[PDB]
Amino acid sequence: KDANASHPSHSAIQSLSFHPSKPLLLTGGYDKTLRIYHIDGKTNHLVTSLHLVGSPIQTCTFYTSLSNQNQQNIFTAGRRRYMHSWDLSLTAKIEKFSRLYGHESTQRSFENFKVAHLQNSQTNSVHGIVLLQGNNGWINILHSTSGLWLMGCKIEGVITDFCIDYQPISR
Amino acid sequence: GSIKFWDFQFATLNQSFKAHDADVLCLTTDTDNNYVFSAGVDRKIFQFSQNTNKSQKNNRWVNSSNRLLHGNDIRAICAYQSKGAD
Amino acid sequence: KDLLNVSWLQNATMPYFKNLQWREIPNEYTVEISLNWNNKNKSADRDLHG
Amino acid sequence: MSLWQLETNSQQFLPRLNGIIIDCQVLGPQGNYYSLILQMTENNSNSDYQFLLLNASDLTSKLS
Amino acid sequence: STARPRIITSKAPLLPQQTTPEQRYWRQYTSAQLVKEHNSVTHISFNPQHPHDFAVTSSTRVQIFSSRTRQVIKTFSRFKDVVYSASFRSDGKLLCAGDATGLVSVYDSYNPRTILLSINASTHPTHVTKFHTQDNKILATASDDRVTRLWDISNAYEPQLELTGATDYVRTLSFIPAAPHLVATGSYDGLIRLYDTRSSGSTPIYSLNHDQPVENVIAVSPTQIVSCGGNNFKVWDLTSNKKLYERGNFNKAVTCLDYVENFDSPMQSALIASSLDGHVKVFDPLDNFQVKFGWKFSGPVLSCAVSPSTAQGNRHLVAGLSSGLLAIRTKKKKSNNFQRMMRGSEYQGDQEHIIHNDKVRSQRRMRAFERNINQFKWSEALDNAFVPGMAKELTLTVLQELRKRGKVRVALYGRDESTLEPLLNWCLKGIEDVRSASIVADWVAVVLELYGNTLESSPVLQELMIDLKTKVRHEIHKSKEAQRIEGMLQLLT
RNA sequence: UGCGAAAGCAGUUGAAGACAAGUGGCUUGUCGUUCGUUAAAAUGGCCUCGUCAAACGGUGGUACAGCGUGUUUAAUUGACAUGGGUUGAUAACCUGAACAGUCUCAUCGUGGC
Repeated sequence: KDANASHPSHSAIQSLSFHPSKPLLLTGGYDKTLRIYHIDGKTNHLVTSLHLVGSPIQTCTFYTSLSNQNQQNIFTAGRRRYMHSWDLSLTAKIEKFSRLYGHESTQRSFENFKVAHLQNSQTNSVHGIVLLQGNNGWINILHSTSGLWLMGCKIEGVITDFCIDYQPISR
Repeated sequence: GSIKFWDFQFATLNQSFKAHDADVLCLTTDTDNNYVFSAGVDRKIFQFSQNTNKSQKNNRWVNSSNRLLHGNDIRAICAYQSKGAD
Repeated sequence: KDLLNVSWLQNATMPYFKNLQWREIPNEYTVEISLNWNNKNKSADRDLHG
Repeated sequence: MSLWQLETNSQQFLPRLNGIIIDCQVLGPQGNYYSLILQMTENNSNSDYQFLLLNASDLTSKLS
Repeated sequence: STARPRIITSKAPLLPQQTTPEQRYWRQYTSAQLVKEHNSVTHISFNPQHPHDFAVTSSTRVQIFSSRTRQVIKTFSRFKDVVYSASFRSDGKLLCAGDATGLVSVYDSYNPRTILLSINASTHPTHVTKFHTQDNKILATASDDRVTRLWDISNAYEPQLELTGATDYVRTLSFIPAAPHLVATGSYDGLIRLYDTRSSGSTPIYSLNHDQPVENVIAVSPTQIVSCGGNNFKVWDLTSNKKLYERGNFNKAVTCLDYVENFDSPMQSALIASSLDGHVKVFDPLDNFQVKFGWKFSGPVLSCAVSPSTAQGNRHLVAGLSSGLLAIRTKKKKSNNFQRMMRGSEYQGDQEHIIHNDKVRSQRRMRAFERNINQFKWSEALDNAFVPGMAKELTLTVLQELRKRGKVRVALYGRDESTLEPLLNWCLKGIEDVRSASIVADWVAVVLELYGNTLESSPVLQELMIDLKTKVRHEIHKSKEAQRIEGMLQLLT
């Protein structure tokens, strides 16, 4: 059965992500709402649905940390200078990231982000990073809980896309 | 006003500092490249340092200091460093 | 005896329950539940004016 | 309250905090809260401190 | 953390004769049109139903003007003598005009060529003709025969009722706006008679003694009616037969009245009055018929009207003068593929469980002095004060913000001759006003405290200081003589 | 500092010790030192979260100014893909899934654009 057949979408579905563990599918598009569907075979029902006014969304991602695997954030963003982060609690507590900590000129839209894991490499402490693709060649990497700008990576040309690879080292 | 440091192989930026308020006309370095001094039309001389062992093993310049000594501009800067002259 | 526990699903698959004294309710009884339909997301760390 | 990015020496500010900051510190395991003590020194007749933590994400006063 | 408080514009204690909401609303009736008529404009009525046209009765023609172009759309010229009254029916479908030969002729409106019926009333001139306001098929015509007549417009041969009883020159009718059996007529002997039409009709049920010869009687409530005649107008409760207000705020005789209800206004009701000396005034029936605004015109104003209660467009006040001209013052009022790609941008969360809203409201744009005070550019804020296009309260509020906030001296430190002349050249103008002169005093005192040597060097601000000295001399003569007047009426307590 | 009224009316400003500089002393100046008295400066300034346009309601002085229209005594709607790239010493141009249900376009014909 078509997953959003239970509750129709009012726009083109711009991004789409499953949960890492739960049977949940998050859809979202330019009608500035994001919907979670409990999927199964027969009856894909709608878990919950949050309409962010004035903020059409273009990328929406389930993040789930590696330390305790108990956070379950949803990071979502469109052609805006902010990016929302909903903390899943089953009212809804969402926060807004809107500060590039000195780097606002090189990041004028939070559209193309990706969420990934990062290790401290002096402790064995991981934390999530969001990675924003900016204007010149810039990728602005920032913390997924505090929003602090961690580092930036500039390529030479027109940055078009990027991806995240991981490689294990030891135990 | 920005001062950028670029890895030569891979031809790509390592770190950018937003140091001056207007153009950076002239910049220079010492012998062992523990410091980079820089100056321009906003008439301050900035010093970017990499002298710490952690700075040298991490290749991380820091924006160490900044002095206001000139009256109008700085169009030329140079450095000499010897046993009895630095 | 005198106690009736009904079940439904509040979100998509999570069961919610309700106890009822079924002997003293009327015949055509319509249980009312509070369920999110258009409610403005009132954050606890912010007043209503944003 | 300023927070200095020590890589590029870049400040991020939070400017009108109804008291002077006499103590500030990061708090969480990932550093998601800042706790502050604000001394509120418009009255000179008493030392009246406001305790204000705030989440580091959007810099909003969670639990003043 | 908060948002930054806006710079509050310095408001002083209010002076007398402030701008009331009533006079702000009635003062935005502007862009006057003066149309020269062939003779004195005696009557003017408005279309009720699409309340957007008005008929002006000049001599021997009646012109319907439109309320969007203010030109004559249509005109009625086939009268033999002076046409006197011209009013629209309550459905706005046809137009009656009483004529100086006692021939009421009713055409249909918006068609001057089809005269629908010509009631031959009295041989005397018929001076007022109006349809019923409740009923549609009865027309009340009073004439210089001292008798009004109610005509059924089906049987237009004999009048269906003949309201006599008045001793001299009945010039006005009116109908009472809830009881449709009740006709109040007004004559040049005073004595508003009023008649129940189910009775005989040759005797009024009572009579209201306006002492002056009345010129008009209108009905405001279903209960109270207003009669103008002579220098005043009086209002009469009709359930109790009794006068309860009288306003005599004119010099000459009040010629006409009309009344507005429920229209878009601070005033919930408005009676305006036109009075043969140039003045038309508006009185508010809710606070005891007090006058709120007025217009003065270039001659004796003979008749006036406003747009009716449901005008929904360009709103008009018209006044026709005895000079033979007409004055109107109005207040006015990408691809289908791309849209299918960008479909959802107008949804606003209807079927959605939670609806989050944290888009902050966009506030008013900051002026340059306010953003410079924000950016702590205090000398630049003083410079932004003394540009030419700045309001006087805005220059005052940035002076007061720099005075309270930081330092006059900081704002004045790096100056010289060419950059102080704006400040002192404004201080010449600001020393006259009461609200500015304290701030002007301490700013001039500080600038002569810390620029006493530039006083010696530059001669072209010495003369500015001398002009400032004579200004403070004039102002101190004024502030002394005000204290003398204060004492000389303290003596009279 | 005390009494006061918002004016004013009475009182001042010592000692010890340590350290620094200058020329063991002498001079000068300090004190995260004590006892007694009611007693200007290190170039170093305040965050993002959406602008623009047009109204409307009160408030001051109707073009001027200001506050508000999320609920209020009252009173608001609308545009824009809130990006990227090239010049530009703000704009123009290019660009992202940007023609096409009232189907759009091409080409060959037929009849009268």
